[PDB]
Amino acid sequence: TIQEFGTVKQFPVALTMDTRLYSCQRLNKVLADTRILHDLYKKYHWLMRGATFYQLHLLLDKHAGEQLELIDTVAERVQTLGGVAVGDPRHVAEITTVPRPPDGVEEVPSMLSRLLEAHELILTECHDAAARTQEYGDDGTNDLLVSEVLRTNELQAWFVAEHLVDTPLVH
Amino acid sequence: RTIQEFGTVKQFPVALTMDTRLYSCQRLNKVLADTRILHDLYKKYHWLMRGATFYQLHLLLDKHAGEQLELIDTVAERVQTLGGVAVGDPRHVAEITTVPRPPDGVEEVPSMLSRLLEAHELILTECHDAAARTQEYGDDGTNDLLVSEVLRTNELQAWFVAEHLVDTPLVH
Amino acid sequence: RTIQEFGTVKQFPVALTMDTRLYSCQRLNKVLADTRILHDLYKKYHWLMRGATFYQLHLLLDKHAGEQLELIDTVAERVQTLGGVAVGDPRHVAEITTVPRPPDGVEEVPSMLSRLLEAHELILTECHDAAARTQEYGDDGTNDLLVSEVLRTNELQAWFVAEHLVDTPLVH
Amino acid sequence: RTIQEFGTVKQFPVALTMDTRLYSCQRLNKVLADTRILHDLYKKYHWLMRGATFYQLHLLLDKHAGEQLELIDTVAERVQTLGGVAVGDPRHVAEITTVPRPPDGVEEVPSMLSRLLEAHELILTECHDAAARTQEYGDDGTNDLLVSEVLRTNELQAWFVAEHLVDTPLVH
Amino acid sequence: RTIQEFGTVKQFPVALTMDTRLYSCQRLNKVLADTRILHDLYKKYHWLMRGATFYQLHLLLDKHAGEQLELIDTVAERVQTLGGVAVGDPRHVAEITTVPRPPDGVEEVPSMLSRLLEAHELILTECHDAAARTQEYGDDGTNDLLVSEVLRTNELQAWFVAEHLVDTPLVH
Amino acid sequence: TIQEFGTVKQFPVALTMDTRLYSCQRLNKVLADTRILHDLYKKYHWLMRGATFYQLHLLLDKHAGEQLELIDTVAERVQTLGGVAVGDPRHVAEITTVPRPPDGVEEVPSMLSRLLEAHELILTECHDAAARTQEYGDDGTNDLLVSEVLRTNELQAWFVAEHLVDTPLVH
Amino acid sequence: RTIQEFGTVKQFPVALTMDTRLYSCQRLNKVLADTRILHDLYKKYHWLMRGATFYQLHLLLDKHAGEQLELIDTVAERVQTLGGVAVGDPRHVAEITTVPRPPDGVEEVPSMLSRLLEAHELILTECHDAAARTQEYGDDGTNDLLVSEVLRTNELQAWFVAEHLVDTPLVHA
Amino acid sequence: TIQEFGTVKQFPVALTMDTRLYSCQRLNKVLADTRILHDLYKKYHWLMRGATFYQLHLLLDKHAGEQLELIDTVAERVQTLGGVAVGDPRHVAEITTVPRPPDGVEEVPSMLSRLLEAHELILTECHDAAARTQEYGDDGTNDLLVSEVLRTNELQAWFVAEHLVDTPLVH
Amino acid sequence: RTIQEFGTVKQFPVALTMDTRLYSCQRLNKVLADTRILHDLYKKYHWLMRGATFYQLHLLLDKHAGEQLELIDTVAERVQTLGGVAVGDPRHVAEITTVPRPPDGVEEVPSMLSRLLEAHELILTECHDAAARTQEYGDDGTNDLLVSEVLRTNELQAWFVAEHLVDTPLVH
Amino acid sequence: RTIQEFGTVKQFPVALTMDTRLYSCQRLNKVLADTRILHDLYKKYHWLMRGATFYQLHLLLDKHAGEQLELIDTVAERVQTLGGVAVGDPRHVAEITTVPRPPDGVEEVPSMLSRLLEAHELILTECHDAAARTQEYGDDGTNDLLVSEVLRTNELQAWFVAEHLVDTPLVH
Amino acid sequence: RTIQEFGTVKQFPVALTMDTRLYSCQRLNKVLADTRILHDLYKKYHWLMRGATFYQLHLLLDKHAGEQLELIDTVAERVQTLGGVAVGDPRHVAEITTVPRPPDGVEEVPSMLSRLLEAHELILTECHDAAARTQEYGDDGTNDLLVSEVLRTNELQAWFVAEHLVDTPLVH
Ligand SMILES: [Fe+3]
Ligand SMILES: [Fe+3]
Ligand SMILES: [Fe+3]
Ligand SMILES: [Fe+3]
Ligand SMILES: [Fe+3]
Ligand SMILES: [Fe+3]
Ligand SMILES: [Fe+3]
Ligand SMILES: [Fe+3]
Ligand SMILES: [Fe+3]
Ligand SMILES: [Fe+3]
Ligand SMILES: [Fe+3]
Ligand code: NA
Ligand code: NA
Ligand code: NA
Repeated sequence: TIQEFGTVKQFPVALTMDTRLYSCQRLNKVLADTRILHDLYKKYHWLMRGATFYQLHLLLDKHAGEQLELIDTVAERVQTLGGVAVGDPRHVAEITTVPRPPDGVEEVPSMLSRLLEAHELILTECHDAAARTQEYGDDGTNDLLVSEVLRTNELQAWFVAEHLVDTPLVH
Repeated sequence: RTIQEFGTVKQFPVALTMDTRLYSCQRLNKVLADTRILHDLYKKYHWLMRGATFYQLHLLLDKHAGEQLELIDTVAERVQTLGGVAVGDPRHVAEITTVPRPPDGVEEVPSMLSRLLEAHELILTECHDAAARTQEYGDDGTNDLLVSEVLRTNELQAWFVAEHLVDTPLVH
Repeated sequence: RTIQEFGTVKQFPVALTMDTRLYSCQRLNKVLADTRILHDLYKKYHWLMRGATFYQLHLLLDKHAGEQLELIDTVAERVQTLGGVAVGDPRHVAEITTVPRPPDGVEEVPSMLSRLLEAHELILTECHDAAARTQEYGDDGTNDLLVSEVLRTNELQAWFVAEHLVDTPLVH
Repeated sequence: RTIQEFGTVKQFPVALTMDTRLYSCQRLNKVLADTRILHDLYKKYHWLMRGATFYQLHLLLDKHAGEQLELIDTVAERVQTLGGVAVGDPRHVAEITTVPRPPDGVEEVPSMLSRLLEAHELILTECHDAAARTQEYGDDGTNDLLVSEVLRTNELQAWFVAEHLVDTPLVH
Repeated sequence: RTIQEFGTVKQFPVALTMDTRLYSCQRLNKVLADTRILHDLYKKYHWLMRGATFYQLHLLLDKHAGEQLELIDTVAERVQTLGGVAVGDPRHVAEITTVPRPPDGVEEVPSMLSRLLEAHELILTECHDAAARTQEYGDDGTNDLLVSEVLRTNELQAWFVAEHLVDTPLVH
Repeated sequence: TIQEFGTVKQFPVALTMDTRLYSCQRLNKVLADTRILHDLYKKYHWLMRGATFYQLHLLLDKHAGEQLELIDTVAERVQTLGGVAVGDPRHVAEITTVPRPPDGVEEVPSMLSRLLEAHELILTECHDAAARTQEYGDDGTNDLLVSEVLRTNELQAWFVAEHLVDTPLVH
Repeated sequence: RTIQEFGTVKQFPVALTMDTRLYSCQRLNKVLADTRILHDLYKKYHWLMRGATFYQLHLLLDKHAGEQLELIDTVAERVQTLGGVAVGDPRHVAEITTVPRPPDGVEEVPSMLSRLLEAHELILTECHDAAARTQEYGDDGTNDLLVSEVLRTNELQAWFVAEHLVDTPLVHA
Repeated sequence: TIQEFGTVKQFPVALTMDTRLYSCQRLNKVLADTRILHDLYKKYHWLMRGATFYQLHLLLDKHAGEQLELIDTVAERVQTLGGVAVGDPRHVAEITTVPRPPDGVEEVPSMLSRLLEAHELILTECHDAAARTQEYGDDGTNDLLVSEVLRTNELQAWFVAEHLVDTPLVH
Repeated sequence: RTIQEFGTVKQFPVALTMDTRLYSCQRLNKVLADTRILHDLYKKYHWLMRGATFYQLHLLLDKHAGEQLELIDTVAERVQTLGGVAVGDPRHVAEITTVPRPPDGVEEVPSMLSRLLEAHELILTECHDAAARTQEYGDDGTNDLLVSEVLRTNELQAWFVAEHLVDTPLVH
Repeated sequence: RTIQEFGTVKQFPVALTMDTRLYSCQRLNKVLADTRILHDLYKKYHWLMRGATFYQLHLLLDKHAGEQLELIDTVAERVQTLGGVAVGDPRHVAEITTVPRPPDGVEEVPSMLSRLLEAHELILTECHDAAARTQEYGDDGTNDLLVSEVLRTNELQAWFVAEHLVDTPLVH
Repeated sequence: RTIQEFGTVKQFPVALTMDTRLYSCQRLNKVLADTRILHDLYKKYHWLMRGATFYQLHLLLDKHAGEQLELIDTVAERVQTLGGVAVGDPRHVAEITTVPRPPDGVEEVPSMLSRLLEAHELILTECHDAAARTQEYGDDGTNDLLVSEVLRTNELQAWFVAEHLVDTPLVH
């Protein structure tokens, strides 16, 4: 094994080893939680049912695609810093704090609430990680976490949360 | 210095009399003002939407807004083509339109949809009248714009909006 | 004057016996006829849809209609490729199909969805049988068209439609 | 349960009287039924074509079929926009259309083309009449659809098809 | 051995009487000849342009030329659709057109622009009159082409060109 | 009315009610001013005339298209925070401090100046809103204000201001 | 130095026995050799075409050539995927194909079309047989390639070509 | 008139006035003949008839569009040399040597034959003009005449001439 | 029945003499035969490639194959344009080409690349000589084809291929 | 005649003080000069590349060059937006930059890669410092450009380049 | 360790003698150095532009810069194809080019335009000569690149630029 998980290599990218180590630790937690959220979106894209099936099917897929891009961008930021991005999902399972859903099919409003819980969890960790990596001098990491991870999750949580509003649709 | 007053037409090489062009411009500016309000109502509701059909209605309302924005630009360009002055700032629009102001906050979903239908019907009524009158004065191009673009677009959109107001079972 | 009768195959350079080609043509024309009715059921419901999920189902039904139209053309061209005659006018379709005629007017939404699912199931049942028999007679290409295109498309479409019938809460 | 009968219009906020809407719907349904047969004649001949100009006619007939299919959807949506019920299943189309049924099998090429032309001319005649009558009732949008889309598309298609029947030398 | 003389129409299955078709062809051919000259004026000035606004005007005049070339094809195809003969070689165009010949060399910029506007106005004047008369003879399609495409295009183009001739300060 | 203007609802976006409410207040001001600026650009696209007509007609339309996207993004941000985006232009008129132009056609250089004045008013409010929202913990709103609203208006203002420079064009 | 001889398979991690892979590669290479000649016949006639229907046939023959070229690549890659060696230089193709060589010069139009139909029929006969035998050996993927691509494409193409040989009136008597 | 037809202005494109005047004279002749040929292709695209109508209608339009591009490139080369491109078609008529067709509809094979006579007239001129312009040092004009004008017209002549071959199509 | 023998040119209106066209056809057919071999060598190696740079070389060799395939078509069409007969079946190519036949199986990677370079160099030597001779005989267009397309493409490809054979350190 | 000297800012309507805009323009011109050298190094190595990974590295270096070219334009425009004067001719760049000049000829592959990494590191170091100081002066837009575009693009590019320098077994 | 010195050519399989290749590389590197400066002049003026025609000239200058950037890459690749070393760092460009350095700051608009015309003429002059001589030494491909790409592009761009310097009335 030529590089252990949790170490960084000597990289000429104008950031100290301690800053790069710290950023990789923070990014990998966001990454593990985003991996789970992408798979929750795909799970609900497949398992959806009900009179709004096609609308929610399509919405959940649009969110999964955007989460997939977040995953790749965050992982490549870990590599760019000289670290090792979390790889196999059995490792993601050890790092993440997004809870495991039931193996079978939940009620539709439970599926939506679970996605929102995951969004809020990531959003909270993201605000803190963005603040701390900035304090370490890692401007590029802070910009990634805010402009991409935080803004994408906030807009997604909006689209999902408005579907849970119980309000009449016809007079 | 104002180089041209609102409510006037200039000498223009477009083979229609001054009186004809002034009249078409007055009729087009009314349709233009009401359409400006209707574009903004569709965006208002695109943003404020909520409920179990949010993504469907968010998307549909945006499709209709984009179509209204295109109508704005082509009716405004028609006014300019006729040598007139298209309505500009929305504070001026406010003085010309008869589409009522909605509440500042968030209405119930069916009220938003009913308000869009009222605005459609208002514009359709004006369009039929304006198309007949402009035709009579010989402005064939304005009549064509009003019928083929403004009227037909607003009819089709009112259909799409009206169907979502139907209360009917979705499951057995 | 008729240059080729319906229900015949011509001498054709495609390495299948006349017997095999005649039989594949007959089974394809049944599938083509039921598919023609299904396409038209999807367009009928695309137009006649109403209710709180209008735009959603309007779009979904058009998506399925477009996919059925492509199946129609691929199946028809397969009939021709085997030297047969594909079913043409819809009055001939009517005499071949076993998909029942819906009411002339507007059904309840969930009855429209149930009617589609019944037409899917009838086509799927025929496909399984037609694919097995044409395979036994050696028409590998026909079996591949019927399994990979007709059967798979209808199975997936039936899934999309049947999920909309599930009566399940959407909000807490 | 039928929730709307064929041949009725519902109350609808499109600024046209019930009279006008009902009459436009009847006229549009007849054009729609004839167009449905014409679309299927183009596809039939797309598949059944043969002879030294096969690829060129296979392609031309498909281009025309695609244009007819869009006219069908536009015309049907216009019926729905007027609060009417668009003709759905082709067994209903068969009861409304006056375009005759061709042979089940394969006709001579010039006869297929002639049958297309007779169908176009029937639709063109219907169109000029419906256009003039719907205009008299104030349905400006229906008139514009019939003229700018249905009439002009069928006139241009008839020209392309008719030129193929000219018996004229191709080489010196 | 010419197979059809210019100025005639052949018997043609487009539901319009020979008298109606012949008249529409005569009017369309006049619009065609003028538009041919106008396209070539736009190209000449695209190439011969110069001055501080060269690139802007070079692009605008090409944009207009491209739109006129499409009008040429549509109008010519309409003549053929009606069974007539569209004007061909530019030496025949030169006998029909009333658009004046420009100098062979290079005019001042404002003169090129005024010449364009004069051509536009001549076409628009012809268009209004032909649209009214073809409509009287019942040629609904030809009226729609002349108004929705020929007239409205030239109206807008003349607006874009005319605004460049306004002498007004650009800077404080 | 199911939610009053000037309020925020309970919403799962991991930000306190006070921070969200303040963000929505600042964004609605930016949004009203931007709504006027979009309409100024469209007004001048149509009313333009003179020797540079096509050039300016195209430029003002490019800028209007960009402002229209900013409107939609800022309004969706208000909604994302559980707030209510300014809707009808008669409400916009009560919030904006961008002045009303004449109803008619002004001189070309006067149109250009009026656009610049509007840009400058927006930029001024943007620098202030970006600093204050960041101090309250609303990272995403700060990023939207800086990366999108401020940078777009700075760039547009440059393009418009260069057309005002009285300098020779030929020898 | 040869690093792998033609007509062998290497040890390859694709869950198919050496005997199964070797047999599929022999059948695929014959189809590939015949399809190489058929591609080149369609390009030959795309160039040499003439007559009142020149542009129609010129286009149609190119559409078919492009489809045959994509079949060649897909079949060759299948041979490589099985650890085999795809037939390379056309002088080797010459030794494997059974599609007859045409005249060097320009034939009559209906003879060109007939020669294409004869080549399709040859390939279709080989495909049904190779599909059945590769399926019996357990090479599901090879069977699917031969049926869904090779067979179906050649069937459809033969239809389009064969219809142009129908002698039938085009205008009324 | 600020510049007479048949003159070249002083222009910073590294070729003598004499060379430029001669190239422009040769290009304007190619251009006038090309204008007539563009219009012949459009004429026949519209007047076409018979069992191969759609085929020939499409081919003639494909060739017309290629001729239209050659017109624009050739005219722009005239301008680039500081000359004046032939403008109105009434002027083309005075320069061209392509004969006028009947006003009405000719037989299909005479249409094609007339196109070929027009191609051949242009090809013959191009070979001569390419050689003469090269000898005077106008390398750019020679490349335009050879690579664009000559090669397009040769390929078009091939596609047109093959349609005149009287040969069986069926056995 | 052969209607035109290989190695002849028919009368053809391309403004080049019969002896000129015959010589250009002969030269173009030798280029064409050699290019047909080179295309098939690129494809052979695209498939047979292996080693640590497999993907990069698989992609490069396919890019060059696709460019050679367009050269073939353009060169063959040029022979036809001149009234000649382009080499067709690969068994005829085999009789004309001087590019040697590779081993039937898999060579070492650097021998593959060297064999491509030897084929390029053969085609380039022929091309310079053919471009000079066809030019002297007045066939300007054939010279331009040989230089601008055949020569330049082969020279660029040979550079890309040759750089991969440079033995040089890649890491410190 | 210079109408604005290099190293000055003009009075400009972008809500930042003259001192703030002058300082940003200084820092941005240094980043700009170094980035100009870096783009040209990527293009130099795109062309000079050789060896067994030629095509891979040729493509990667072009991808990075294109990204650097876009940063050049965005940074140069930011200087202009601030009312400054962006560095123009490469002879002025050479007076400002601190990226050292490479050999005129061809270096070993890993020395090319090392030189790029040293250039990235230089730029990255300048950028962190410029981003901090411009933010302190209130130039939020310049800080955002330096961090989100210049810094993040150089950091990602350095990673891709660095990985190619790792000596590790590739085969079994 | 320099693995090839600048100003040399390596043994390379491209059918041209070492002396021929060396000379073409010399002439191409001079064109390349000059073009590198001209690219940078166009980008400098794209950024520094100002005045009433700012947008039009900003777009025109960028169009021309993108065309020069492609020429740089094609010419440099031709040097490498011939086994030479293309000029890399702009500090080496500075030692080869004869296009003078412009002022560091902002010139008047007509001065920018005149300076571009000067650089185009210098390049055109060099190009005519180099095309003649490399053709004399048998380098057909290099002559073709110089004439069809470098000369023709510079002549066209000089035309576009030069027309903006014509002092001529824009309005009556
Ligand atoms: Fe990636
Ligand atoms: Fe506009
Ligand atoms: Fe088809
Ligand atoms: Fe539809
Ligand atoms: Fe056309
Ligand atoms: Fe939106
Ligand atoms: Fe491949
Ligand atoms: Fe042009
Ligand atoms: Fe071809
Ligand atoms: Fe730029
Ligand atoms: Fe390159
Ligand atoms: Na569809
Ligand atoms: Na219309
Ligand atoms: Na950003």
